[PDB]
Parts: sequence; structure tokens; C-alpha cells
Amino acid sequence: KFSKEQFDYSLYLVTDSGMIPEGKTLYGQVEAGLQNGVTLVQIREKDADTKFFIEEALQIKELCHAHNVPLIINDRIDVAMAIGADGIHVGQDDMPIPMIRKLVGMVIGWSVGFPEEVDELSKMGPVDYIGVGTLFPTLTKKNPKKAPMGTAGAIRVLDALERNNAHWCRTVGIGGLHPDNIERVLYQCVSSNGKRSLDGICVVSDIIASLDAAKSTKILRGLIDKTDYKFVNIGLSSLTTTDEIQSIISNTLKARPLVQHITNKVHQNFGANVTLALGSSPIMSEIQSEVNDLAAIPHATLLLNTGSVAPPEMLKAAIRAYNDVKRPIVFDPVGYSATETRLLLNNLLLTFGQFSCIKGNSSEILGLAELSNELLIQATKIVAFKYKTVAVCTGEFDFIADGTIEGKYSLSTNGTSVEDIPCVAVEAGPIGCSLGSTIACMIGGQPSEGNLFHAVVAGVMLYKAAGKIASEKCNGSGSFQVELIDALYRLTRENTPVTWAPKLTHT
Amino acid sequence: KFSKEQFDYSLYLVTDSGMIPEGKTLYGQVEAGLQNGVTLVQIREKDADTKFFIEEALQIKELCHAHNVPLIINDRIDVAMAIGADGIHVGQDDMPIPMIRKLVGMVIGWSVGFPEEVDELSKMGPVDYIGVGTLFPTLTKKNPKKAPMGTAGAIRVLDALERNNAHWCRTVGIGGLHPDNIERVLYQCVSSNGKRSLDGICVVSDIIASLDAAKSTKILRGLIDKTDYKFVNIGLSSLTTTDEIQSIISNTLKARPLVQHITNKVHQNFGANVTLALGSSPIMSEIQSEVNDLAAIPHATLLLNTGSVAPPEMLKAAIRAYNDVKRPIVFDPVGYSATETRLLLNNLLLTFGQFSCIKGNSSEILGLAELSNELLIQATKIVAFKYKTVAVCTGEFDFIADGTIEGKYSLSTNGTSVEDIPCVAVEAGPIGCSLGSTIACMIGGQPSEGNLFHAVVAGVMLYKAAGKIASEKCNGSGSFQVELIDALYRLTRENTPVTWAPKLTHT
Amino acid sequence: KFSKEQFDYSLYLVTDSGMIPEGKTLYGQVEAGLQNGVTLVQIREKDADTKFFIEEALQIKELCHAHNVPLIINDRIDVAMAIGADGIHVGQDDMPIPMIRKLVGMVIGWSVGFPEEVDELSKMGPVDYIGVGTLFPTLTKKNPKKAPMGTAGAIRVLDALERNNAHWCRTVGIGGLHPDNIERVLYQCVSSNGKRSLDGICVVSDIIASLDAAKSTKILRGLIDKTDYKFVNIGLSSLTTTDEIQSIISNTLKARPLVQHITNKVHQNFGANVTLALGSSPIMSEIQSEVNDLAAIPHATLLLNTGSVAPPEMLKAAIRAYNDVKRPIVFDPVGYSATETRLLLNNLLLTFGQFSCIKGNSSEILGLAELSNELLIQATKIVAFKYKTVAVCTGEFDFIADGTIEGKYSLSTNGTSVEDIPCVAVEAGPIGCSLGSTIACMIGGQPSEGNLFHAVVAGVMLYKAAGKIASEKCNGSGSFQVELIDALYRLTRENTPVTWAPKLTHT
Ligand SMILES: Cc1nc(C(=O)O)sc1CCOP(=O)(O)O
Ligand SMILES: Cc1nc(C(=O)O)sc1CCOP(=O)(O)O
Ligand SMILES: Cc1nc(C(=O)O)sc1CCOP(=O)(O)O
Ligand SMILES: C=C1C=NC(C(F)(F)F)=NC1=N
Ligand SMILES: C=C1C=NC(C(F)(F)F)=NC1=N
Ligand SMILES: C=C1C=NC(C(F)(F)F)=NC1=N
Ligand SMILES: [Mg+2]
Ligand SMILES: [Mg+2]
Ligand SMILES: [Mg+2]
Repeated sequence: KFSKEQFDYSLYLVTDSGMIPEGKTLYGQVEAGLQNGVTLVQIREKDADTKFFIEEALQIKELCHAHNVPLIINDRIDVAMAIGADGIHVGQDDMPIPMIRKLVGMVIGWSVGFPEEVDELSKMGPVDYIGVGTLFPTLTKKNPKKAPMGTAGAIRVLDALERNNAHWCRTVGIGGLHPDNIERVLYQCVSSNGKRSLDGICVVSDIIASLDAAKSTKILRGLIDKTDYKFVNIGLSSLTTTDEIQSIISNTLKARPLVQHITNKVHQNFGANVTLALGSSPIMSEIQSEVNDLAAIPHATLLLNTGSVAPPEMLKAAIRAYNDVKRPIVFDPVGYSATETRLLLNNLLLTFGQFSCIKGNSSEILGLAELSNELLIQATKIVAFKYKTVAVCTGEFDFIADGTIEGKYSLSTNGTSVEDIPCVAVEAGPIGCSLGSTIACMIGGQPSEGNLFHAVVAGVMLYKAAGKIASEKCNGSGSFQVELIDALYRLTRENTPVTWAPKLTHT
Repeated sequence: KFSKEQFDYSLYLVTDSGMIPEGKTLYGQVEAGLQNGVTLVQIREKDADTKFFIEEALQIKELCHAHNVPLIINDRIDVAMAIGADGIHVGQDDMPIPMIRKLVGMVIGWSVGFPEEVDELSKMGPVDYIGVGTLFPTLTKKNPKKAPMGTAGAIRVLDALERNNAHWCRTVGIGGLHPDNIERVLYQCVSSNGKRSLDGICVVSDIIASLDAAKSTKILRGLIDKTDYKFVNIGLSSLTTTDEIQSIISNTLKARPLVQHITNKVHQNFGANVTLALGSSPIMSEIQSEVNDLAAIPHATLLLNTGSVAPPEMLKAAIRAYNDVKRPIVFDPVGYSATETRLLLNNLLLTFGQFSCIKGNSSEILGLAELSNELLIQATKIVAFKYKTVAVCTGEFDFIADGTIEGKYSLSTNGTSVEDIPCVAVEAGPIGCSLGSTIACMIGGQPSEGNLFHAVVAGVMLYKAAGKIASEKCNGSGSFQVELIDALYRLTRENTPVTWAPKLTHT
Repeated sequence: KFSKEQFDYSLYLVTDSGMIPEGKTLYGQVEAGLQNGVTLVQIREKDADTKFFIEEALQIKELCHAHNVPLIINDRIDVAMAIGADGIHVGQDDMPIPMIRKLVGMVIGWSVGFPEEVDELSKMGPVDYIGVGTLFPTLTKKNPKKAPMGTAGAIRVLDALERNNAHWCRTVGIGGLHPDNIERVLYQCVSSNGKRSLDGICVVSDIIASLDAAKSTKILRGLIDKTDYKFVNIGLSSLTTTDEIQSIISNTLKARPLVQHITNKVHQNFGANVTLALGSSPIMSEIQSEVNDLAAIPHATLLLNTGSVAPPEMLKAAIRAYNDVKRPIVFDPVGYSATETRLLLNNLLLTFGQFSCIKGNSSEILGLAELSNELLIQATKIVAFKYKTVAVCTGEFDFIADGTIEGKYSLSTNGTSVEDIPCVAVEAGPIGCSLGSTIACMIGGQPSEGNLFHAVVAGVMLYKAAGKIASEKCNGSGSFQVELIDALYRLTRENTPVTWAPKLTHT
């Protein structure tokens, strides 16, 4: 027998019979998975008969204990005791947890997807681990009573385990993880205070349904025990010098970055001007087949603008297209909590991939963070940490938080809370979505060993800067706009940030 | 809690929510049958989730103990332990019995329908009761692995509970039992030594799916603790006197029985000739729709004869019709273990209803008993007993056994073994299917107070007696037949048995 | 038996047997509706056998005569003669009018939907009443041979009734009327000379299909004999004074109204800036679900721009949305008579809800009127009264007609003809879609107590004034645009209407 503090939840394998490829057995795959790094195993039989169930639990319990890996059994507690399994794992509609413990003394997993559930797990006291929500969409779970909750929904849970100090309860992520997201799920599924993250990733069809369980399992292992998530080929690491702003503007000019705008029509003419003005080239393509090719172009950058007529399967593909190539996405959730359809949509978009920067104004940034002038600072930090990103917040003061944290993940440095991440301010006195376009361009020109945080900061300066200049040569809102673009053009051409009006301080 | 000795299996109610009539509830029904008959209650939930299960099992355990009746739980032993059930009932493909008892110490049931299963039950020594095979076909059990077994099947199981002598184990019959067959089932489901019969009848749909459980349970009860099954409207209760054979032949003549022949085309024209001899009326309808109107007609009799190219859907329809009217049925299994399709077919027919007589010869009688001359006696006895009927076996001698037993059933008198039942013999020195036709005519004309056993014997005599007479006036196979029909005519007209050739002894 | 002049058309209920809620009878509905407001019944049986039809017309003619209400029969006139009915309603495909009149002498209703039908109903002399076209789409008319016509088409018909002086003819409108459109139908369905209006509303599925005929009938009555259609939460009532254009430009700035533009691409970026310059906020949403939320936002306003790629179902949704909250809609039929598809689409939109302003040019406004300088005034005035709206005609001069008549409606003050309404004009000497956006913004800012008319005027002035000024400060097409926005910016900021170039006269 094992002990609670002996279980290793790193790569937890949940089983499925009707899914194994033709000519391969359940024993066949599960072995391949043990040999190559699976570290816990659940047997899951929703359909078979109590006798065959047992017959195969004994055949697989043997296989496991030979690799010194435990064996949990799904919702059939009796079967579990029957065969001396090492733990059972029940969901929300199964046997109450108190009753389960009154027939065993041994490890229990509870399927949680909501904070309220964690509350009750705690009004119980030392339930030993929990499967966290359905992170993504998956057709492995027949007739499901929840919904793809996202990494944000899984954070909301990790966070309730801290409010409750439920130190005793481990966690695993489950529901549609494959190598195209495992990294991002590990990377953002962390409590705000930074003290706790996931204890392990849990797959079913990525191994069970693989032609090559061996190969597939070695990959997941590889993602799982690595600690740097390099999501965009730019460095992620002390105020921004003028000479830094400089070479940033040099690189972006020397590189002619192609910036793909998926935005409405209004922001569209304007945006492509600002991009052009910065020595870059806009592309307003929202065509799905094309998305793979644009992103492949050198120094290519994507700009996202909630509610743009483009169908979500295409924003999904767009985002994905670019994280595949390690390239920068800037996200501008214009709408947000303004409406029903928009809250819902952004939250969906935010689960499609990793963003390099999210820009919004006081209302937008406050909504995203789930919460003045001090308060703004607070919420920007909150959002930058919560989506692991550079998060800009605009207004008279622009605040710029860096929550990427070098791009480090782990299974519980993680220790750097929300409130410790560096955040700056940019002021120029009293004077939109063209900010998006600016940042996008700045970031897009940066070379390998460049820097993401400085780049965004340069962008917010360059923009706020041009704002003053234009603000002073306008005759009205009409001419301000054409002057704003002009200023942006002249400003980046005379590369002398030392002569710029906007002052950059610490938040 | 209860004790194994206190469980009453009289009327055993098994549960099924997905079948309950609109407007009514499980509690609804399960209450009604508690007030009106049920004596034991099993919860069956093959679909619902482990929580909901427990919720409704607790809700019903209270409803039961409220009537001092127990509550068994189907296949889910943990749910039993959890809610403090009084027993669990598993299947052949559910948890092994060893493992179950290693979790509990409380009653266990076991669904059986094959002597080998009883053989193992026995090599375990004191498993507590068994649900006996599928008796009849039922669409309540979704996707089944057995096949309906009939009373013949149930017997073969009871018969292994004595061979292995498992005093300690009780039995209930299950599946397809309705009011149209509970009597017949109770009646012929007794062990071959008469000692052990069923201890309970077990229904699911006859109550649960009833637009009035209250009424339906009252009726089921009425049957189960009644003790006389009067299947034919004739008496059933010391050698046959010449005066008895005489008033038998008068009755059939003064009654002109209508004898419906469902038989092949070669015994067809013949048998009609015999029936006509005996002052009866042949009708040869293998029409389904007509069957019930034919049985209406006064003193109507039915004669079956395997392999008559009427659909079994008709033979079922037909047999049923005459038992609903308590009229007699002669059964002749011409074919039998001669081929395959025949054995199959006869066995299915034998499950359709209750026969007043089963005639056959040497090969047939021996096949039916599942087993010379002392041997035919022992075999005729077995057949008679087994199918609770008067059994004629033809040859040199004709042996006639009476295994009806006044129509008695019990839930374990029943103790009147095979060997004991009355068996006579009729000889007449060295002299076919017309016997059946004759037997049918003799039984047909008896009135409520007449006696089935005598009627048959008269038949065999009369016939055996036309035998001698025609053997004498024949010139070969052709005229022998025409003199046999002729003799039969003369013999019954000059009704004076005091003169006929054959000797009736005591086998 | 009633008289011709004793028929109360107010609320004319038509029958339908197949559409009645399980549990209620036809008697039930009709009765219910009788007590609560119905003033005429017509039986309608396109299916049932003439015996059963009749059993029902009597039963029902009784229930009607008890509440002193007449009963008409549809098209089966013999059935009317047969049961002593008060009138028959026939259609266009039914028995010629003369032939009916030759067999009865009684009241006769005719389903009309085009002027031609009126011309015929005219050169016949004293047909009693007509049922007017199909106003809105409906599935209660199985296999329809017409096409929904809208209140627009209904007016065409009401106008042939004057060109013909058919003073002997009543009208009722029929076809898909429910509480979300009775008011509007009652309000705009009036003769071009205003001398004639509708004599009642006819509903089928609203009462007959209601799960509460009682309540549905009370509501409909409530609306039919009210006299105020307050359709926009603004005033509706002597040249517009400088002080007023000034208090107007304040309300709009101080209230920053959210203006939703459903327009193409080319009026999008441009239109958004005009909105911006006016201190109000652009929303480019063509999202079908947001549209309810957008209109719940304060001082919110909608601008339609025919042909905008937005699906017609969305335009309906959107238009409905704003009327349900009483917020103003600005309609700009750019395309119009230009093509086929456009003319078609524009008329579909016009019958969707109630607009507060329709802007358009010489071409557009001449088209809408179904019809220089003395001419545009005559046409502008028409388009205002026909669609009960403040209607603007851009050109060298700009013409504004207020045809909303305090929002009054009747059953025939109605009498204030196309010519009578106020029409003012706006000159600035010899100097695009911006005007819509401007007017949308003036109207949007207006509070409970404002006045839709002045607001519209203000906008036109402000837009015209802006023109003279940019026409002065421009060096070409492009500069002109940007100078136009600026002038609106400046002009409104220094809210000083006394000093504007454009002169406001009576037209
Ligand atoms: C068995 C099970 N429970 C889930 C939950 O949502 O909590 S997901 C899941 C299976 C999904 O895994 P995959 O996509 O790797 O097959
Ligand atoms: C649950 C179950 N087991 C069976 C077996 O053949 O062992 S039959 C059966 C259900 C049959 O019930 P009814 O026909 O009365 O609805
Ligand atoms: C019988 C009949 N003729 C119509 C026409 O348009 O001429 S409409 C109509 C019935 C439709 O009523 P509702 O849509 O209010 O249920
Ligand atoms: C619904 C489930 C949720 N979580 C887990 C796991 F993490 F594997 F324990 N298994 C499940 N079957
Ligand atoms: C398959 C079954 C067989 N027998 C019984 C009973 F007899 F009631 F115990 N219940 C079952 N569900
Ligand atoms: C087709 C119809 C048109 N109009 C009317 C009425 F309500 F009488 F005006 N009834 C009809 N059945
Ligand atoms: Mg479960
Ligand atoms: Mg079972
Ligand atoms: Mg008609």
C-alpha cells in the first residue's frame, strides 16, 4: 500500500475502453504510459459489468504496482474495496463524501468545477485531491452537466483553496488537455497569491486513443516537467531608458512588421493608418485558411478586437496560428461586460491561446479583473497576472503591468503574488484603439533576445507622446486625428525620445 | 434489522422507475403493493446516478421498514452498505459472492437459471436465495443474456437444490409472470421429489407499470396464497369400473363435444373420421382470430400435434384461449427429439399453457422424461408429474399416469413424489394418432363432476378395444383402418364395456 | 337582425378551430373575448364538414346575440342563409360580389389588398366593408396567395377609397396584429387627406390562441380606444429659436448619448467621427443579441442605413428593440428606388417599427412619396405624414416636415392632411451620411420634456452651418471632410447659435 503523501499527480491517466485503436488493448496503452512517465492511474468503466470491471482492475492493478504507481477507481467504491484499490475518485452526482469515508478510513478524489464546491470540501476537513473543472471542450465525456470553464475558471477554484486554507487537498487539471495547451494551462492555472498551482495534468484520449501511447506519453512528460513556457520569441524579464525606447523604435522600423488586424470597421481605417505611420504594414484579413500563412511571415503580429463579425472558429484558429509560431498577440476587449454576448465572447476568446498584451480602459480593465486611481493600478496588476501577460490600462494615466513572470511555471518561484509584479505609469497631463496598433507594431519589430515589457512601454509612450503634439496642433477632433498619425510618423522618424513630453514613473 | 429466517418471499416486488405511469410515482406504487400484498422489495436502478440512487433508496427503506418489510438493493453493494440495506441481489456477471460476503457477513440473492450455477452455489455452503431463470419472455429486462426457460427450466434448477441438498437457500421465480400464468407457474414449478417448490413469486411490470397498483397487488396476492389450480372444468382426484367407462361414453355421446384439431394433414382426415365415429364434431381451424370463439362453444376440446405448419404465434394464441375457458387440451408431441427444430418447438409449446393430457409413445415419452418396460412405467410417471398432467404412453401395453394431484400448489402436501402417483396399464395381446382424437372426445363430453383421469383411461380402452376387433376383421393395413373407425362406432353405440377385449391392471 | 349602420368594427374577432389550447373550447375563447371587448365575430371553417360547421355557427350565433353582437360567416354563403347570419365575408377568389347580392339583398365584406380591388368595389356602388390586405406576415393564413403589405400598402387602399368616395364602405385591418404593432398600425393607417382611418382591428390567433382569452382581449381593447401613441420618450408639438438650438446642443453634450450605427463601411468611420465630435459615442454593433442591452443604455439612439450587410432579421430585432424602450430611431434609406432589391428591402424595414426621422435627398424623398423646388416641399411633406415621422430632405435647401401630429390616432383630429403639417426650410447659399449621425445625436440628448421636431431642426442647422465653414477653410475634397468634423466640434463647444450662417424660414 501507498500513503497520501506518496501519490505523484504529475501525469495522471484516466482510462477508456471504447476508444483504444484497433488491434491494441487497454493493458497495451496503459503499460506504454507507465513506462514513459504516467505517475497515477484511474480506471474508468461507465458501461461494463461489475465482474469484467473487477477482472480488469486486478489485471491493471498488478501492472501498476509493478511500476510503483497507485491505482484509483472511478465512482464504484465497492469495486474499489473489493479489489484493494489505492483510492477512488467520485464526482458531484456520486456517493456523498462522508458516506464514502465511513466505508474506508485511503485516497479520495472529488470532481470540482466551482468555488462553492471547494467551500464544502473545506467544511469537511481532512477529501484528498480534486479534478479541476472541464478546462476545455472535449467529446470524451458522454452527456456532461458542466461547461468548458477555461483556465480562468480553474483559477477561481485554486483561489478558493486559499481563502479556505485547505492545505491538505491536491489538485489536477482535466478535460481536453493535449500538447497544444498543456503548457498554457500549467502556466496560468495558479492562485492569485502565487503560493499554489496545479499538482498535475490529467489526460484520457491523448494517450488511450493514440496509435503510439509510448511517443505521446513521452511528450506530455516533456511539457510537464519543463519550467519555461516560451510563448513568444521575445524576452520576458527598473524603469525604461530613453536609449531603450530608441532601439525599440529602430528595430520596428528596420523590420517592417506585418500586423494583422481583426477588428471592426471603424477601428479599421484608423488602425491601418497608425500601422503604416509606424513603418509597418497592416493586413485586414479575416479569412481562416489564410491565417496560417500570414503568421508564418517574418516579424508578423496579430491584433485582436472583440466583436468584429469574424466567426469564433476563426479567432480560435487565428490565435492558435500565432502561438504555433511563437508570435505576439495583442488583445483589445473593446466591448467586455458592456453586454451579455460580449462578456461571454471575450471569456471564450481568452481560452483560445496566450496573449502578449491586453489593452483596455478603466471600465474594461476593471471588469476583466473582477473588481478611483489607486484602484486602477490594483486591477491592472490583477489582470496582467491573471492572464500571464503585459496588461495595459488607459486613461489620463496609462498603467502598464508585467505579469508574465519570465514565463515560469511549476506544480506548486510560483511564489510571486499578484501584487509583486512590476507596474509603471505614463503621464503627460490632460489631452483610442490606435494604441493597440502602436503596441502591436512596437512588439512586432523586436528581435529574439529583445524585451516584451519595454516594447509595450515604448508603445504607450510613443502614443501618449504623439497625443500631446497633436493635441496642440489641432483645430478640432477631425484634424486632431490626422495630426495624431502625422505626429506618430515624424516622431519615429526623428528617433529622439529624449525630447518627448510624456513622463514615465513607478506605480 | 431483520434475520435471514424472517424474510418473506411470498410476493417479491422489484423496482423500475423508467416504466411508471404518467401521474404516478415509485413511492406511489411501492406503497400500494405494501398495503395490499408485497412482502419483500428490491430497488432496481440500472441508469440513475449513485447519489440519486441513494436518495431514493433511503426514501424507500423508510417506506418499507414502516410495513416491517425489508429492502434489497440490486447489484450495487456499496449503496447497500451505505444506506443500511437488509440485502443485496447480484447477477452472474456482477461481483463474485465470496467478495461480497467479505464486505458484509445480511442476505444475498443470486440470479440463477442453470443447474451448474446451483452446483457452485452449493460448493460455497451457507448465498441465501435465488431468482430462478427467466421463466417467460419479457421486455422489462433491457438487452438480456439468458432466453426464457419455462417451468421446465425452473424445475431442472429446483432439482439440483436437492441433489446438492442446499436446504439453506430459498427460491423465487421471476420474469414475465402475470395473472395469466402465476397459477400454472406455482403449479408445475416443483422439484421432482415433491419436497421443494418455490418460496415466492417475483413481479416487476405487473405492479410498477400498473394504472392501479392497489388493485393489481390484491389480485396477485389472491393467487399466491390460494392452493387449488382448477385448470380444466373437470374433476381431478382405484381401477376404473365398467359402469364408469359406460357413463363416460354416454356423456360424450349426449354432449357431442367439438374437437378442434391443430395437427398435420395425414392424421387430419383420419382423426376427423374417429371424432365422427365417437359422436363428436371435428373442426380444423388453424386460424388465429377464430380460436377464442371456438373455445366458447360448449364442451369444446383442443388437440395439439407438433409440426402442423400453423405459426407458433397461433399455437400460443390457441392454447391460451382454452385455458382461459378452463377447457381441456390433449397434447401429442409426435415429432420430439427426432430432429432439432422439433425438440425446440415442443419445449416452447409446453411453456404456453396447462395440458389435460400428453400422449406419446416409447421414444417420445422417454425423451420428455429426459431418461425395456418397467422403464416406460417410470418414464410415464415422470412426464405425468413434471407437466402436472395425465400422461398416456403407447405400445404393446398402454401406461396411463396421473400427475395432476387435485391441482395442488404450495410454497414448499407438495410432498407426493414422482413414484407415488397413480399409474394403470391396459393390455390386450399383440395387435395410432386416433388415440389422441379418441382421448379428446372422452374428456370433451365429461361435465363438471366427471373425472379427467377416468376419461383418459376409458379412451385408451375403447381404442385398444376397437384394436382387437379390427385386427380380426381386417385384410391388411387398408381395411384395418376402416374397420377400426367402424368398431369405434359400433362399440360406443352398443355401449356395453362389460364385453370389450382389454385388461386394465395396476402398473 | 342588425342594421348596416349598427356594426361595431372596433375589435373584430375571426375564428379558428385548430389552434385552440388543449383544455379550452372555441365557445370558451369567443365568450371570454365577448365579455372583455369584442364587437364583431366571423366564423371561419376552411376544413370541417358542412354539417359540423353549422352545428357550431348556431351554437355561436346564440352566444353572440346574448352580448348583442353580430356574426359573419366566411365565404360559405349558403351556410349563412342557412343559419340566419348577419353578414358574410368573402375574398377575391370567392363568389363574385353581384351573385352574392342577388341571393341576399344583409352585410357583405370583401378582402381587399390593392387599389384596383377598390376601383372595382367602387364602380359597383352600395360591398359594405373591406378587410385590408395582409399587414404583417402570419402563419394563421395557410397557403397564402398574397404578400404582406405593411401599413404603407394599407394606405394606398384607404386612398383609392377617397379618390373614389366610397363613403358607404368600412375598413378593418387584418394580418398578424398583436400588441407589439396595433398602436403603430392604428396610428399610421390613415387616408392621405386624413379624412379617413381604420374602423377596427381584426385578430385571430391573438385571442383564439391565447392561454387566457379574457386577459388578451382586455389589453387589445385598451389599445384600440386610447388616443396617444407615445412611441418615443420625447416631446411632439412657430420657428425654432436660437435659445432652443442652444439648450438642445447642451442636453446632447451633457448627456453623451450612445448612438448605434447600423450602416455600411463608408459611412462607418466617417459617421463615427461626426458622432464623436458631437460629444456622443459610436457603437458599430450589428450583433443580433446585444441589441436589447444597447437600448437599455440611457439616452440611447439608433441610426439605420439601408443595405448594411446586416441580415434583415437583425434589422427587425434592432428596430423592435428601440421601440420597446421608446428610444428614437433615425432612418436613412440610402439606396431606395435605385435598384430592385433595395426598394424591396427598404419597404420591408419600414413596416418593422416606428421611426422618429427619415432623412434622404431629392431622389429618396421623391421616391418615398410615390410621386424642382415647390415639389420637394410637397414630397417632403408627404413622406412625413405617410410614415408619421419628422422627415428631412437634403439639398441646396433642406426641408423638414413634422408629420407626427402629437402622436394622435382615432377610428376615422385625424383630419389634418398631408398639406397642413408644419414644414420649415434651411438655406446657406451654394456650398453626406453625416447628417443622419448629427440628427441622431441631437435627438438622443433630448430629455422627457424636449421636442423631437426642434431637435431634428437643430441637427440640420448645425450640420448646414458646419458646411459653410468648412467650405471656406478647405483646399479640396479631403481637407473639406476633416474641416467639417472640426466645425461641428468647435461650433457645438462654443454653443452660440446666434452666429450661424444658415437661415431658418417657413416653407
Ligand atoms: C472523464 C472526464 N471528466 C471530466 C471533467 O470535465 O471533469 S473530463 C473527462 C475526459 C476528458 O479528457 P480527454 O479530453 O483527455 O479525453
Ligand atoms: C430484472 C429481471 N431479471 C430477470 C431474469 O430472467 O433473471 S427478469 C426481469 C424482469 C422481468 O419482470 P417483469 O417481466 O415482470 O416486468
Ligand atoms: C383569415 C385571415 N385572412 C388574412 C389576410 O391577410 O387577408 S389574415 C387572417 C388570419 C390571421 O390572423 P392573425 O395573424 O392575427 O392570427
Ligand atoms: C470527472 C473526473 C474529474 N477528475 C478526474 C481526475 F482528475 F482524474 F481525478 N477524473 C474524473 N473522472
Ligand atoms: C435478475 C434478477 C433475478 N432475480 C431477482 C429476484 F428474484 F427478485 F431477486 N431480481 C433480479 N433483478
Ligand atoms: C381573409 C379575410 C380577410 N379579412 C377578414 C375580415 F376580418 F373580415 F376583415 N376576414 C378574412 N377571413
Ligand atoms: Mg461519476
Ligand atoms: Mg445485477
Ligand atoms: Mg374565402
